[PDB]
Amino acid sequence: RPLRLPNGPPCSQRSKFLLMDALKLSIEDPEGIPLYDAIKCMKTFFGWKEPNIIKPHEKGINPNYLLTWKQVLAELQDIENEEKIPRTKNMKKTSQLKWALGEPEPRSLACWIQNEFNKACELTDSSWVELDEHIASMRRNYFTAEVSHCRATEYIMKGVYINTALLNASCAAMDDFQLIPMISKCRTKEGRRKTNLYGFIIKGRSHLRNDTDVVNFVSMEFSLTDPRLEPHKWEKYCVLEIGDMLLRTAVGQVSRPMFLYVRTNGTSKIKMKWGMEMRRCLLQSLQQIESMIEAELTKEFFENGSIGKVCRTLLAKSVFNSLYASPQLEGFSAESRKLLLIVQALRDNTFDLEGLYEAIEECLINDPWVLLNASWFNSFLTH
Repeated sequence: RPLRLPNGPPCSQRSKFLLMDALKLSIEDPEGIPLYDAIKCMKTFFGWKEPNIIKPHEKGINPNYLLTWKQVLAELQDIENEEKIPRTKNMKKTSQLKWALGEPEPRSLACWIQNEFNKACELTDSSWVELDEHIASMRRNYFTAEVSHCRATEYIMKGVYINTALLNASCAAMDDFQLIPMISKCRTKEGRRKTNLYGFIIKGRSHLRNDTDVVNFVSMEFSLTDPRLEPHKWEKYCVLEIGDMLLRTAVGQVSRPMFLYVRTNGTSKIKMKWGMEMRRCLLQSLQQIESMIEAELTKEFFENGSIGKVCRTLLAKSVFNSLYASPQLEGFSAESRKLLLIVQALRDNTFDLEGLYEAIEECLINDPWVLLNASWFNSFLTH
């Protein structure tokens, strides 16, 4: 029997930062202080204009999201009028920030999450990580050659950076609404080092005494994605239009609007610690590959369907497990693992299985990643 997926409106984005829809402002061969870098990145864009709301947050105070972005711009203009750029910027505690910083309906699967996953498996033009017995050695280098440019690896480094920055600011600046650039770094195909700005978050108060204590934040992320194409994906966001980008195409130059995706969010101490640990995804998926290799001859696997895609696909699954971590995901994977073994055991053809299905399917509510894996599971069943 196939798994029963819930009915309801399309599921919506719930990651801590944009994935496929992200947009970088970058500077090449920059130099180390986040705020400094962020400003220089901002200055590379000249299409800025008066911001306006173009897709409202249905459940939020929309003017507050717009005032917040205007405030970020204003305080950035201030710290450029200062003699020396400060090491960090604590935002004025305005009414819009105080509100923004806070001071289960079933959903159907929509195609955007499979699309996200597909994007995560792809190669990018940039290298996102450098290579840090001898049989175990050759494997680490070949594997790394295959995933260092992978988009999922960008997500890892992006996630490590923002969780490190947020966790540190949470400890060092507990009562400040600190402004925190979202940054990553990479190397181009020609070897040039590049610094990337995705946007900003602003932290709320953060006396994180326990691992489960939550710090609130508001995230502000650049994008060229028009949210009106997939409104359901963006139910948690206010989207602003903030500039115009002149884009060079083989058809000519095209003007496209730049958007800012804004939402309020929160994360706990322990999720941030896991966030800092996302490079484990590289190791964890390398081990799965070695398990396949040690079932037979290392040079043969990586020199001779294709090994590159298998690496990147395992990495993306691992990365997406981290990005979309949840009790439901843990419930689904632990339980569906049991059904799989039982079904696979029928290569030979607590009582019944009615109980097992209930355990699996009650994990299937509204989480897009869990729902997608369910859809994958059904394909495995229906074959």
